[PDB]
Amino acid sequence: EVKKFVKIGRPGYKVTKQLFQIDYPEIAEGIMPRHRFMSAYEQRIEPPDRRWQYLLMAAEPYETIAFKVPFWTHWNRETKQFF
Amino acid sequence: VMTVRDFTQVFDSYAQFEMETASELGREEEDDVDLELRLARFEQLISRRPLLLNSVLLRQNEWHKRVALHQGRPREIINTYTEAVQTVDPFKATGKPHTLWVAFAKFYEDNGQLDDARVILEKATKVNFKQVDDLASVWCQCGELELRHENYDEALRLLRKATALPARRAEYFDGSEPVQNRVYKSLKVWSMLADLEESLGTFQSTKAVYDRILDLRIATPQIVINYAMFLEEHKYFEESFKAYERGISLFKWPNVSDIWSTYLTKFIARYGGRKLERARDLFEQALDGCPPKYAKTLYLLYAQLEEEWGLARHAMAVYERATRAVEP
Amino acid sequence: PEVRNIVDKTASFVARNGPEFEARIRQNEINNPKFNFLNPNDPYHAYYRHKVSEFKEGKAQEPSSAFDLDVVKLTAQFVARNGRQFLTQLMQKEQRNYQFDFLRPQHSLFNYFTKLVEQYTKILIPPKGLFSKLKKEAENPREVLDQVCYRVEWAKFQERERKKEEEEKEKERVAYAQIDWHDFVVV
Repeated sequence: EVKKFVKIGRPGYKVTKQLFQIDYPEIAEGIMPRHRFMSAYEQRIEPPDRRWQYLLMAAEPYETIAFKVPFWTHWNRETKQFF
Repeated sequence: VMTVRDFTQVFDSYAQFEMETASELGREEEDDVDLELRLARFEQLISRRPLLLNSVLLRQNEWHKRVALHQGRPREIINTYTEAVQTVDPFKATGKPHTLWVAFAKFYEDNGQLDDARVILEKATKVNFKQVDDLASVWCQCGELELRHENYDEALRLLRKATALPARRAEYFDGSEPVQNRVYKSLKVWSMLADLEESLGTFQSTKAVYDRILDLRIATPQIVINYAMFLEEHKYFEESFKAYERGISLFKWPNVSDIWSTYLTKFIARYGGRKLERARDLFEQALDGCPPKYAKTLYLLYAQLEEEWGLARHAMAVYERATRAVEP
Repeated sequence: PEVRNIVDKTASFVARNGPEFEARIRQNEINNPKFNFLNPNDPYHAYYRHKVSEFKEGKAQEPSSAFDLDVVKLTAQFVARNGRQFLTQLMQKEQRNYQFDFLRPQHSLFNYFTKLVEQYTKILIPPKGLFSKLKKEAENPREVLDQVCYRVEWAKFQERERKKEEEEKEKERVAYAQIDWHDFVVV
């Protein structure tokens, strides 16, 4: 059900790396963002040169902050800012 | 140059030693970026005359055409009027390009009264399907210029020709406006053609039918003008019925049908015979529905007319019949 | 900007009171096109009904061992009498020609030294055995029942805390295990 009710709204990831920070809207839920860095081998295309990996911190109400990758964090909820 | 105040450096050098890029920066970023910085640099090189800072800096942050043309108005940039009559920014506009052809026709008036006046008129007239009143209003502005030039005969030539030529296409082709919106437009077009009734004469007896087929859908605003023209060119029963049904059959909530009842009764008297059966009968048939439009305006015709009929008996029958319908 | 101000005005009135007042005002002024922007009749239909949403939601703007234990006991005796953060009876013992092996904080025995210091403090609080001694403990089984119930209430709140923390962590772990695994992309 976590994916069967998974509304893909398509909001963005508005973050700066350089220590990764994002701004995001308030979903009004007790879920905090979950992050992970993995290999770039899963996709509906898989173009060659797949040794670069996806470090993504995803959540409910925002398009997740993902990127190449070539607790130790938190999300301030009353201020709506992820660090 | 890649930074700002390099403009002012070049200005100081040229000044002590006395550039469309400054204009490209006069039409710079949209919302309150400078709107004045390159303006001040070009306008204080030392100082000679901006003569274009006004136009470009007012087109940076419609009426930007005027924002341009008022800079060097009568004849100071008299040759730069070529650029100053332009508002293109190629996009969809409504009233703006018709107003622009009108403005270039006024520039032609100031330039020689014919040098591109009808040129711009015909240019805007060779536009897409009418379907909208901007084109009809530009062509009728050109017709107003025709009637303005005081040439009565050739002004009627232009009026007839290119105001009954829209009668082939006045409106109703395409758009997100679903109402045809040809009625009032082509009513004013017929007004400019003939039967203006306040300036020009020489309208025939068929001018009433001209106004009818000049609405061609309805004349709710111009039931008054149609009534006046019909009782002028005809002054008869057709005119009376025309005014009556003009107020009655066009629009409800009788902002038209009250004056329609008045037209029916007063005309059926002063054209069609006084105190007759026709006056009071048409009066009943017109003000049958006749809600309390203002306060109660359906008895003030028939009761008084049945009293003017001369007979106490019919006046009393109608008096009971109307007082049983006085104030509902 | 007349049509702009009209769309923004109807936008503020519909951000406050809504399309119900739209139907009302349109039935009240649908004779004239001053409400044609709140009706199907003007070009400000779309811009208007959207600007109402904007100024309502917050997008638009207003229109304008005994030995080691004894050594730890002596460490507690010195930490009970150390009266300044930089002056005490153990600053001398550290570099004063003897061994000082409980003086480390990176030693794990530092934690037992901190516990022994907490015990010396529990003896050094005036209510802990300096010059006042309360007998609600020496002859108090009723205050003892109160204290038993207080420990039990803390325990109940703590069991609730542990259950809620376990549930929250499990839900968050399931959410990471169902997080976006296909549309990996950077901005």
